[PDB]
Amino acid sequence: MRIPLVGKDSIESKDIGFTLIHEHLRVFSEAVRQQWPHLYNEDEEFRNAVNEVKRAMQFGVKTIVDPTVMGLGRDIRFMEKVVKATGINLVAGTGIYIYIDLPFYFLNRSIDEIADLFIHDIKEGIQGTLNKAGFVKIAADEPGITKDVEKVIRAAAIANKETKVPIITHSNAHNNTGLEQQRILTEEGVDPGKILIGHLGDTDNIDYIKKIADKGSFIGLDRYGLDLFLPVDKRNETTLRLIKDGYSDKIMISHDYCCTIDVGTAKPEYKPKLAPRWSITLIFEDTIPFLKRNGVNEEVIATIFKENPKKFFS
Amino acid sequence: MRIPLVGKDSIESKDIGFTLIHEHLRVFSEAVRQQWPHLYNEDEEFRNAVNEVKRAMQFGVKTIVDPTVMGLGRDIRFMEKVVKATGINLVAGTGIYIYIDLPFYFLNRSIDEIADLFIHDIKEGIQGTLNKAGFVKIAADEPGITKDVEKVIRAAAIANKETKVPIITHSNAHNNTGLEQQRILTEEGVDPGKILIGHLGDTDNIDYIKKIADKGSFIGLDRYGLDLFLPVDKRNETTLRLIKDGYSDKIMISHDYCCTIDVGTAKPEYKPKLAPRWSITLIFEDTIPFLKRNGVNEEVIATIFKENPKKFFS
Ligand SMILES: [Co+2]
Ligand SMILES: [Co+2]
Ligand SMILES: [Fe+2]
Ligand SMILES: [Fe+2]
Repeated sequence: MRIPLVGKDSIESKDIGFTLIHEHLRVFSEAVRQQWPHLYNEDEEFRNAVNEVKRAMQFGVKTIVDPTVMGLGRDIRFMEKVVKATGINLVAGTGIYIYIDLPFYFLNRSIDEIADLFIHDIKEGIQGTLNKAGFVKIAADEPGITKDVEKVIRAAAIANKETKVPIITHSNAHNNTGLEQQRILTEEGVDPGKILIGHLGDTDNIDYIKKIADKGSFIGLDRYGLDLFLPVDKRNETTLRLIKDGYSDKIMISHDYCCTIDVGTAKPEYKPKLAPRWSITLIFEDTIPFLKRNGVNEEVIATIFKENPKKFFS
Repeated sequence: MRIPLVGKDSIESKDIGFTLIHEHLRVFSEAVRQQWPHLYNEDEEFRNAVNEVKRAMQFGVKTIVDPTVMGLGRDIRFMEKVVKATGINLVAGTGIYIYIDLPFYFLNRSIDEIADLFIHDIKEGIQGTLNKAGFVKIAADEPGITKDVEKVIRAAAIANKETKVPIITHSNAHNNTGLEQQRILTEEGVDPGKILIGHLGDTDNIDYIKKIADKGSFIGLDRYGLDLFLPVDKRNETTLRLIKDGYSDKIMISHDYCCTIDVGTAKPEYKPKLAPRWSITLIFEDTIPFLKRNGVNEEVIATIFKENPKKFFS
């Protein structure tokens, strides 16, 4: 009816339920896996993804939004297996994930051409399947808004205006990229309430986070567990403050957890260093209980994990 | 017994025959093709490659060296089908093709880890097959010698010293990257005579070219047909001058032709002006006939397309 699901019939937003807005079933570099497949283990990746999703469902997680796209190794078929194995509601997306330049393929390609790719995934289907994308993902990091990163941003705007699917972003909390993303998108006619500025939970700077929420976009406190960016307790302080300041209407919380990720930084011997208890359920284990014993009632929790996702997708 | 061939028993370097040292059966962005396969057509690509290679064999070509690696869309299985259909001697390689940064996978990974990937393709095989790489390909362009670009160059060095295979590079003829690639490789202990500094035919600055050759490396006048880099006539004038000054034993000539390329710059609309008569048989139609009628004997032609490739793979 509204929100497309992987390996399932579309559902109305009122059916989305308790959602984790930013989680990855699996992440890898398309090029390396294609060129050195001996580096990967399809079987193990599947076990880890199925196990995480099951544990999350045991906590009452009803729907999981996965922002894995070009550049992160999106694969609907793999996502489709995980769905059959768990019965989870999985929202797949489209888009391009880059930090500096686009693949050489886009050399001399218009912004419209890029947009046509997103729209294709949205209206036609993903990677040859009839599984449709329910949102579009774009990114920017340390390098800032480069010429190509902007191409992609604009392309997203075009897709959104044509399909009305929301936009989720990856940004660097310390260099105003998120703010710039929101600025460019809203200028292109994109409803701020259809944007989720991501990874804002990576900083203490409350003024900056409110600045973006005030503009009318959702704020992503979406890396709980990734201590290397910001410890759990400090994220909790921030999240609590935002809540006490009445910003639940714009808050979205998730882990950005990678059930499997090929990045050299995700090596086991580093897990303890700056990502000890990083998982897809840390939120039920630590964050929510912390907020509850700190005044935050159940209705605020529902707003964040149910209402917000619902508005975002309607 | 010396040079590995795709879908064939390795051959002595002495049996290499007339060789095109730099041609591409197919080129594409892994990430793009993987996320939007609807943009590509197997059949077309296969026919184009088969047709080109056949015409090339009708002109006396025995061996084609295809430097399509990671980033360029390497695919030995596609390469095998072509060999089975043409019977051509095809040399596949390993390496990485970047201008700026490495895929995220390499974040926090040593140069040694990268080298192990090349050594894997050379010793073990490519993409789960027993076809082995005969060389390593590296690149550098406008951005110059970035940190990740340099990490690849040093990785290639390690591979060479371990496996003995030669190194083909891609460079920018105007930014000095070619000479940089040479300095680093030699400093790492790589034999200059086992390096091919490519795309030097894009410039008519003979001084810079002679310098690279004086330092013992092969010079690649390998883009005949690509007028957008440098018209055929100016390339021919350079080639001829170099030969007159006695650089035949360092000169290697090719088209760098892509039987099919996904890049928007290679659109059939921009072909009449960026590369009018650009194919894998252009040198037989223009370059070679030009050199001959200009005082270049069969001996020198044989040195460039037969002796130099032989030496390079020894
Ligand atoms: Co992100
Ligand atoms: Co090249
Ligand atoms: Fe993410
Ligand atoms: Fe090339």
